[PDB]
Amino acid sequence: TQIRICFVGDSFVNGTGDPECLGWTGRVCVNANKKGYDVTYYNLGIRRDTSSDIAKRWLQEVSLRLHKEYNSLVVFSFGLNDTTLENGKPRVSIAETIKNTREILTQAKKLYPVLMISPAPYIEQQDPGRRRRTIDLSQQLALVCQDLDVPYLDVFPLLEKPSVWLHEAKANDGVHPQAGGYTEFARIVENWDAWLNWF
Amino acid sequence: SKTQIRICFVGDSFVNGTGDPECLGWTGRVCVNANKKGYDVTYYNLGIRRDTSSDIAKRWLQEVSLRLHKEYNSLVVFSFGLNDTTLENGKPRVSIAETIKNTREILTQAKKLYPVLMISPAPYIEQQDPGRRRRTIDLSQQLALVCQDLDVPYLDVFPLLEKPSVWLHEAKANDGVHPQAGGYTEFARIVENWDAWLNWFR
Repeated sequence: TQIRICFVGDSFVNGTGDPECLGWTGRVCVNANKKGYDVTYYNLGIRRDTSSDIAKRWLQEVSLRLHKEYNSLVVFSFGLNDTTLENGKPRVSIAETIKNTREILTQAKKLYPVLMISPAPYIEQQDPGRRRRTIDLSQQLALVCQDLDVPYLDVFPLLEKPSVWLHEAKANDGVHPQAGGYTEFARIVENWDAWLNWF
Repeated sequence: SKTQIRICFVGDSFVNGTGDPECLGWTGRVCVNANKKGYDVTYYNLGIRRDTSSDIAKRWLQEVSLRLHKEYNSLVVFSFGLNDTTLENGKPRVSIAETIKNTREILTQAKKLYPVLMISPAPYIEQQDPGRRRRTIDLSQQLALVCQDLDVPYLDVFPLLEKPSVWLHEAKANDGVHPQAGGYTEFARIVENWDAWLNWFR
């Protein structure tokens, strides 16, 4: 089969940090290809994207890739950057994050089969509050996803130490892991029933 | 320490890397090569299957503007035109005059904002359209002229990807159009060795 997949999200969807230039998204597509699927891989991750940034752009971008392509899938992963602190406040408030996510997922599912994947871990010396804010936000994402019958993958627990994810990020730029980290992410997705449902 | 760069590749299936089971295309491969040569690349693939120069003209500015910035090392690379020349109901999807107009508009706007490179169409042999190769070469020559008029570097991969390159062999053995890892690796090698790619900032 010939599925077209759009991956929409932030740096972690882009695979920022991976010298192999695949991210997790490229790797799960390579693996679907080995299983005899014939995947068209559309990565639409953008560095620094919040839910607000995604809400503004996703439809006009995704629609051009999936126009009259009746075998298609859209995978969203965002939220990390919403909670980044600027001038002591989140880039996007939690109310806005929820609003944004509902709006994005509600419209998306009317057009395409949709999946959502949680924020992945990020440790930041100056912001010891980030982990807690991220987990609280993730639970809000899961509630939205539950209301909308959108499968939600929580990758956070399985990418925390002892995973290489946070170690590779710390050695790199503090934020983005490399090939080993993205490989671990891809394997979580490859084991997700909602993903396996397609492949 | 590594030189950071963000690169948007804008075009059609051949930019997407359609057919490459490794999910890199030539674009991912040249980025991997840059990473080995001292860069730290943010790789933005913005290829779309079936895209013509008109599709590109309409979307490129808003998509690239979200991914590149004057504040950091940025590069946009365009490669398109094959789909313009596809015959639908007996005529090109996009007329040669329109391809030229679109290309001038795209490149003129782009070069004002970011470092830019253009790469020619790549070979496609289509049994029901014997005319395709000549139309493609004629189109490529017009793209080259626009690029020369605008001081935009143009890479002509076309003659280098015809036989004995594996490009067309892999394409025929697959879906008639899209090559696989071998062919995209050949394409990457040409780009990697291009002076303008090496000197993208010039």
